[PDB]
Amino acid sequence: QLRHIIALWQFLSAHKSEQRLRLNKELFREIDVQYKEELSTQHQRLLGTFLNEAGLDAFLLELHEMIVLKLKGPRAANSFNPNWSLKDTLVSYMETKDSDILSEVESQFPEEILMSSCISVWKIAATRKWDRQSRGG
Amino acid sequence: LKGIPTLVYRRDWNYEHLFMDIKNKMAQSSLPNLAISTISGQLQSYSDA
Repeated sequence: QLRHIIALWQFLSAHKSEQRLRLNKELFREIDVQYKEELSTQHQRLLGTFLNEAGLDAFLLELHEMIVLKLKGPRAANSFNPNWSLKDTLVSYMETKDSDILSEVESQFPEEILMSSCISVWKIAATRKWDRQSRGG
Repeated sequence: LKGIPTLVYRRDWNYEHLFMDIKNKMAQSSLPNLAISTISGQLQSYSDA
C-alpha cells in the first residue's frame, strides 16, 4: 500500500545497485572520483568487526539512500567534508525523521572511517550480504 | 508580501522536498519482513527492477 512507498523506493534503489554488484559492473559511474577510493586494512578490519554484529538489512539501505541522495558529485562537499566520521553524519541525518535502530551504530561503529572512503564500505557490506544469502542458501 | 513577481532559480529535483511532503500528508509505516522476501524473489531480473 501507499504508506510503504519511500521505503519501498529506497529498498528497490539499493536492490538495483546490488544487482550492479553481482554482474561485475562499474556501479556508480556519475559521482565524483574523490569518494571512490579503497579502504586500508585497519579500516576494513574495524568494518568487519562492526559487521559481525550489525543490522545489515537496514544499514546498507540507509547508507545507499544517503549516498545516492546526498553524494551526488559536483558541489557535494558543502556540508559533507571528506574528513568527518560516518557515525556523526548518519546520526545527524537520522534525528530528523527516522526512529530506527540507533544504539548499534552509536556503541559499535568505528570512529575513524575517514569519509573519502565512503562507497567501498557499502561494497563490503553488500558483498557480505551476498555471501550470506548466496553461499549459505 | 504574498504575490511578488519572482522567477525561480533552483530546480526542485533533490528528492527531499518530495520526501518531506510524503511525511506531511500521510503516516508512512515500514515494510513487513515477509513482503521484503516477496518483492525480492519476484525481482531477480534487472530489467524488471
